[PDB]
Amino acid sequence: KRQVASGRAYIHASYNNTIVTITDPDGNPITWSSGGVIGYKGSRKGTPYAAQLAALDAAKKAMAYGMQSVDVIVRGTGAGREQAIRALQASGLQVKSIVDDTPVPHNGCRPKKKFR
Amino acid sequence: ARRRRAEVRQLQPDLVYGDVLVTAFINKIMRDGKKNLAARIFYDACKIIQEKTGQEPLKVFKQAVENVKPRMEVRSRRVGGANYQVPMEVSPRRQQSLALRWLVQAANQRPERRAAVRIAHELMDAAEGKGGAVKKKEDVERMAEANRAYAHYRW
Amino acid sequence: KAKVKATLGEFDLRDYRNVEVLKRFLSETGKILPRRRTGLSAKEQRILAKTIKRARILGLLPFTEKLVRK
RNA sequence: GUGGGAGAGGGUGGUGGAAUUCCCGGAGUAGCGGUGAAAUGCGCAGAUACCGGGAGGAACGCCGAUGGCGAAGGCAGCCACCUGGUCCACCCGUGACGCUGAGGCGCGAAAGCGUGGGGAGCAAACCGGAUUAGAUACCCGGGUAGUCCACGCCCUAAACGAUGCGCGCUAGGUCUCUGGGUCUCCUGGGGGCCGAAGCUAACGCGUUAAGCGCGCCGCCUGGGGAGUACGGCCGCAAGGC
Ligand SMILES: [Mg+2]
Ligand SMILES: [Mg+2]
Ligand SMILES: [Mg+2]
Ligand SMILES: [Mg+2]
Ligand SMILES: [Mg+2]
Ligand SMILES: [Mg+2]
Ligand SMILES: [Mg+2]
Ligand SMILES: [Mg+2]
Ligand SMILES: [Mg+2]
Ligand SMILES: [Mg+2]
Ligand SMILES: [Mg+2]
Ligand SMILES: [Mg+2]
Ligand SMILES: [Mg+2]
Ligand SMILES: [Mg+2]
Ligand SMILES: [Mg+2]
Ligand SMILES: [Mg+2]
Ligand SMILES: [Mg+2]
Ligand SMILES: [Mg+2]
Ligand SMILES: [Mg+2]
Ligand SMILES: [Mg+2]
Ligand SMILES: [Mg+2]
Ligand SMILES: [Mg+2]
Ligand SMILES: [Mg+2]
Ligand SMILES: [Mg+2]
Ligand SMILES: [Mg+2]
Ligand SMILES: [Mg+2]
Ligand SMILES: [Mg+2]
Ligand SMILES: [Mg+2]
Ligand SMILES: [Mg+2]
Ligand SMILES: [Mg+2]
Ligand SMILES: [Mg+2]
Ligand SMILES: [Mg+2]
Ligand SMILES: [Mg+2]
Ligand SMILES: [Mg+2]
Ligand SMILES: [Mg+2]
Ligand SMILES: [Mg+2]
Ligand SMILES: [Mg+2]
Ligand SMILES: [Mg+2]
Ligand SMILES: [Mg+2]
Ligand SMILES: [Mg+2]
Ligand SMILES: [Mg+2]
Ligand SMILES: [Mg+2]
Ligand SMILES: [Mg+2]
Ligand SMILES: [Mg+2]
Ligand SMILES: [Mg+2]
Ligand SMILES: [Mg+2]
Ligand SMILES: [Mg+2]
Ligand SMILES: [Mg+2]
Ligand SMILES: [Mg+2]
Ligand SMILES: [Mg+2]
Ligand SMILES: [Mg+2]
Ligand SMILES: [Mg+2]
Ligand SMILES: [Mg+2]
Ligand SMILES: [Mg+2]
Ligand SMILES: [Mg+2]
Ligand SMILES: [Mg+2]
Ligand SMILES: [Mg+2]
Ligand SMILES: [Mg+2]
Ligand SMILES: [Mg+2]
Ligand SMILES: [Mg+2]
Ligand SMILES: [Mg+2]
Ligand SMILES: [Mg+2]
Ligand SMILES: [Mg+2]
Ligand SMILES: [Mg+2]
Ligand SMILES: [Mg+2]
Ligand SMILES: [Mg+2]
Ligand SMILES: [Mg+2]
Ligand SMILES: [Mg+2]
Ligand SMILES: [Mg+2]
Ligand SMILES: [Mg+2]
Ligand SMILES: [Mg+2]
Ligand SMILES: [Mg+2]
Ligand SMILES: [Mg+2]
Ligand SMILES: [Mg+2]
Ligand SMILES: [Mg+2]
Ligand SMILES: [Mg+2]
Ligand SMILES: [Mg+2]
Ligand SMILES: [Mg+2]
Ligand SMILES: [Mg+2]
Repeated sequence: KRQVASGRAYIHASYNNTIVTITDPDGNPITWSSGGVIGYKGSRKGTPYAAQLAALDAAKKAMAYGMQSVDVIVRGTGAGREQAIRALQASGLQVKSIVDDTPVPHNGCRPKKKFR
Repeated sequence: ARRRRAEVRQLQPDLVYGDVLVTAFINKIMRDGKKNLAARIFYDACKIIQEKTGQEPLKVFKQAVENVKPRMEVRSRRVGGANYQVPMEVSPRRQQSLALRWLVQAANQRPERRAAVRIAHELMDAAEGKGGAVKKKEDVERMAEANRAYAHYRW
Repeated sequence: KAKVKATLGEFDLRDYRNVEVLKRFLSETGKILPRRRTGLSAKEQRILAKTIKRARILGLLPFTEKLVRK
């Protein structure tokens, strides 16, 4: 009900899940999907297959609002990070550009024991 | 086969059809090393398929074997504790042994009394897309594309 | 590949305000390139690091950037 | 003395961007999170993911080094002021003014103590969830002291090169930081690696000695009992010598 037709797709890939948000060119989201939004429940969310179906579900959801062009933004290291992009290219949405914007601190906050 | 590649056995061409796939199918019918009995089964089963159907038993045999070939299957692989059913393609050689073994196994699950009756009826049903053997094939390709979530463990 | 000192003129390593040459020392991201890629000496690199950080506070050099690939 | 040098050496004030958390707004649904699997947890009072604004605390990515500085502990954003050590060139000045150093005095990571602040992230204890034969644990979700600041204590350490300080002497080769030079190189002062002679039980050390000598301080004399008991000094206590 908006007819945006061009916008951004953020891929948030972590080792436990991949989730995709699709926004208008000034950043406000339109639709979204994830490994949990499609059927998967447990550790299967952080699989590349889930990443595929997640990207594709958010892709078809953005078709409804009439999207064609997409600027891909990627954050995180995770399985199916590449597998989710490859899904977005094939989804029919023309992929304008791809940028990796993973936030790395300049060593400011003490990490949980897991990450030291 | 730890050292070598374990070359494939080259079977004798058929006495009747001159086809090696026939002999290989005859051998799966054989039990206790009675190849004479197992041939008379298959060939008498070719009379059945060619009378009850006005077609060439050779082409139906192949067309049946083709419909039972599985394009994918699942195997197990030990990963982080308990293992997983991993989908992966089927070698063209393994599609041979599996389709042939399944056809013989399916036909002997059949109601029909005599052996050659069961072979012919199975081959016919298999070539038409039904019958017990095509079930084992359609059920295997269902394991893959269900565990499709583990296509990254290809190995 | 070439090194940055190899393809450049005679420049002031201490002038924090000259962006055209200082920009040639950052990477695709705002990162300060290693000596392997700047061709600088041990002492020259120490001076570059400090001048680049000065230019970053004046708003002339970027602290970090976004990679357009992958 | 003069003229030059390099440096996360110290103290004080100021300041910059990235990131985490929290709050405000926008947009936006059904989950997020987490693991070997999970579950507790959080989410329809709208989370996660996304854009914008703000607050606050802590630590400085790249540069970054096998690098540098310091007596040791230890020292990394940037700026300014106050300040210590140190090296080189000149051969100018004093004229043995030196070395070490029981006692004393000061410094002394982390943890811990007191008083008053601060409190984002992390996190003993603790509260849960899992695992398990059990789980007083490893893994997961929370979380207080604490970690940070000021002022005052505490004085331990694998405080390690497990190698006290200074001086002289005894093949070289090679990598390096920083000076000076008539700048393939020479010559100092550091930091490394091979290795002459020699030493060493062996490993190994070898112009940065574990070689050859000299001066001075500390210290050892089988293991357990035991860094315990007693006494003394110190400490608010923990405790230390
Ligand atoms: Mg998961
Ligand atoms: Mg960090
Ligand atoms: Mg910390
Ligand atoms: Mg940190
Ligand atoms: Mg780690
Ligand atoms: Mg993380
Ligand atoms: Mg990391
Ligand atoms: Mg890592
Ligand atoms: Mg670490
Ligand atoms: Mg790490
Ligand atoms: Mg086992
Ligand atoms: Mg197993
Ligand atoms: Mg199993
Ligand atoms: Mg399994
Ligand atoms: Mg003079
Ligand atoms: Mg300093
Ligand atoms: Mg300072
Ligand atoms: Mg300071
Ligand atoms: Mg909100
Ligand atoms: Mg639920
Ligand atoms: Mg939570
Ligand atoms: Mg909570
Ligand atoms: Mg609820
Ligand atoms: Mg609930
Ligand atoms: Mg924000
Ligand atoms: Mg606050
Ligand atoms: Mg980092
Ligand atoms: Mg880092
Ligand atoms: Mg580094
Ligand atoms: Mg570093
Ligand atoms: Mg060092
Ligand atoms: Mg030093
Ligand atoms: Mg140390
Ligand atoms: Mg000074
Ligand atoms: Mg004189
Ligand atoms: Mg005189
Ligand atoms: Mg005299
Ligand atoms: Mg003394
Ligand atoms: Mg005194
Ligand atoms: Mg102390
Ligand atoms: Mg402390
Ligand atoms: Mg305190
Ligand atoms: Mg925590
Ligand atoms: Mg915890
Ligand atoms: Mg057990
Ligand atoms: Mg600390
Ligand atoms: Mg130490
Ligand atoms: Mg000893
Ligand atoms: Mg000792
Ligand atoms: Mg000496
Ligand atoms: Mg020179
Ligand atoms: Mg030297
Ligand atoms: Mg060598
Ligand atoms: Mg060697
Ligand atoms: Mg050699
Ligand atoms: Mg020798
Ligand atoms: Mg020896
Ligand atoms: Mg030896
Ligand atoms: Mg050696
Ligand atoms: Mg000498
Ligand atoms: Mg000596
Ligand atoms: Mg003693
Ligand atoms: Mg004794
Ligand atoms: Mg004993
Ligand atoms: Mg003992
Ligand atoms: Mg004992
Ligand atoms: Mg004992
Ligand atoms: Mg003892
Ligand atoms: Mg003992
Ligand atoms: Mg004891
Ligand atoms: Mg004794
Ligand atoms: Mg003790
Ligand atoms: Mg006594
Ligand atoms: Mg006592
Ligand atoms: Mg007392
Ligand atoms: Mg007590
Ligand atoms: Mg106690
Ligand atoms: Mg004690
Ligand atoms: Mg005691």
